[PDB]
Amino acid sequence: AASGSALIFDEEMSRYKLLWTDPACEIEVPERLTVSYEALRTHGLAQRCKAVPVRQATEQEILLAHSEEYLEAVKQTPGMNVEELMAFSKKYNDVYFHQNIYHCAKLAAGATLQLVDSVMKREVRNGMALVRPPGHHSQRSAANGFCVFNNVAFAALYAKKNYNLNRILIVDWDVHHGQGIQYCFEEDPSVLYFSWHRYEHQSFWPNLPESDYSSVGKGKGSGFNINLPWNKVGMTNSDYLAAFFHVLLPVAYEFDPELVIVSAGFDSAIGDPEGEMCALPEIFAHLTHLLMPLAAGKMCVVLEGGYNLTSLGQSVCQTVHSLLGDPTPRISGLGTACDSALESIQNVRNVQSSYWSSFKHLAQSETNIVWPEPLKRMPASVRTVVVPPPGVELTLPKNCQHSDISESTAKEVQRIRDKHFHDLTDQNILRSLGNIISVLDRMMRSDEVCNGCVVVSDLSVSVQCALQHALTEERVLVVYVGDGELPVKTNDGKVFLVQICTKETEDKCVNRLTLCLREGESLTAGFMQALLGLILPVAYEFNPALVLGIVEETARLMRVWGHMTCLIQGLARGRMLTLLQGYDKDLLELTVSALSGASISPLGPRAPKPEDVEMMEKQRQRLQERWGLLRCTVSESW
Ligand SMILES: CC(O)(O)CCCCCNCCCN
Ligand SMILES: [K+]
Ligand SMILES: [K+]
Ligand SMILES: [Zn+2]
Repeated sequence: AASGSALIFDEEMSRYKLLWTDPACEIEVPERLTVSYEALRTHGLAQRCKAVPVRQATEQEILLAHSEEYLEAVKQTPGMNVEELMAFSKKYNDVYFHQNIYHCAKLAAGATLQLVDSVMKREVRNGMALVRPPGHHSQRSAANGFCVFNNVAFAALYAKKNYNLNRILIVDWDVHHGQGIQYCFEEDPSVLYFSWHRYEHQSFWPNLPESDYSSVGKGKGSGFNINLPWNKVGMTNSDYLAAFFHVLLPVAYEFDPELVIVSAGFDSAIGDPEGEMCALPEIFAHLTHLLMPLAAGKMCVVLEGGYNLTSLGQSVCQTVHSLLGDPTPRISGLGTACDSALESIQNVRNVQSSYWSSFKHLAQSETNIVWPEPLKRMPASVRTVVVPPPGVELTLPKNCQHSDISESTAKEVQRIRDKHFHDLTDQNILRSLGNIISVLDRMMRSDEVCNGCVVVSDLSVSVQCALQHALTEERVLVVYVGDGELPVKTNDGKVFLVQICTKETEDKCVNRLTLCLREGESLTAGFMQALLGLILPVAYEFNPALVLGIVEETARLMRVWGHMTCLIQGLARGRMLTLLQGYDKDLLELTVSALSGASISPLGPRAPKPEDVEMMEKQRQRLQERWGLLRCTVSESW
């Protein structure tokens, strides 16, 4: 029932700055805040967000993650002159103090709590806070790396105390390691901390041995801290997506968090002087999108780093775009991760194998400066178009609408009939072909309609008209559940077929991925592992212009179809056409709700069957040489 996105911001947090020459801190400027908000204003995103006000974090809230001694010392900084502020700043590592920074730090902390309360009270579905100073380096008794108070650490502890949450996920995609968060939740299994960061074999700041992949936590919390070190610069979109598909997402979806907090540092984007990575700002549209199915969309994005003012503004807009549900931009040129990234991904999965089900099979040997401006992202006039069987009135959300075959469209169905289906005059089945062409014409030719769902009776004729009409326009991904062959040719390079069936069928084709999941209670955990580890990696590298989902009537499927429909909307700008054979009121309502951008119910509780993981890893061995994004280990060299 929650809707809308909160944008917490206040220009007061830009009224402190570095007052002496210091090459280590010159990049942390107030302009990072003003450029970010002005970019959101230019693209119309701020106007679409609920402007929740900023407040000061109280002393009792600061003491949640900081000591009385450190709070008392920072509290005296407003009364210090420039000379005394230099003496206080050199007691810490790479951080400056201003006479207004204590005031702003309480605002940056209070802003994060305002976002947490807005999300947990269902007043908004998600939100982002544009705060300054950052926080993820701050520790219990020390300022560190431009950070005074650990804003994200506050949010997790705040949501624990005031809402009795048992599982909170923190995703730190800033290019630096948020060691302040790791120290805070080292022994806490209730707060899962994931962080990738420029490491370069401990040669990069903050040069900490505990920033490596071997630090998995301590005590009752071991396995709930996940560090992914980047040992070379220049990491690309393929490296970031490999990290998500093969490390973060498989852990996050079986952890099943009740709230997702993001340490959103954009110094991991291209052009940044600190990160020196090569990921485009568009990648953050998908990093946000792939996490939104978690915790029923309850996602609190908190700003951290980001120092290229041009790259910062573009990356912020791509994040808020996805938070508002706007379509995701297509990502081209995706392939395998580099050797250094595959090594880091390899080592993390190995050390985490003793803690998570998705990596359990790895433990035993019997099992195993200038870049182009991003395109304009615009939400469709109506997002989803539904056509139920004739005479079936349904209650649709405000994002949806029924079909009204035009005269030009009706002439198209006639010439198609008088060529391939000469003997076919069963009225309703013929009229379903008119709806398919009507929806597809509205999806591809204009930004009026994004996706749609069509209920059909005869499959082979319906899927043939759908696919052949979309091809005669570039590339279609087909995800079909059910058995038997379909009128789909995968000989050229225009179609990729994902089939989930019950009877095992040898593929012998590189453009086909057949998943034979054995019927059982663990079918939910098996499908989720194949979705994150196989289906999504090939779909993102394939980069289709349209997704065609097909569900035969003789469809277990109910629990996972919503998650697939949401996640798969990261492909093809969200343009997905779903063909459901037969009428299932529950399946159609679940399909339309996910297509319309609504939040999906969590899966909650596990571990899949070893025969399924064995089948899935055989699929990866057969396809990873063509689709490199499937690789999660370093390739063997001749
Ligand atoms: C939030 C954040 O992770 O971006 C903070 C970055 C800390 C920078 C460390 N000092 C490097 C000196 C550069 N010459
Ligand atoms: K990080
Ligand atoms: K932890
Ligand atoms: Zn950073």
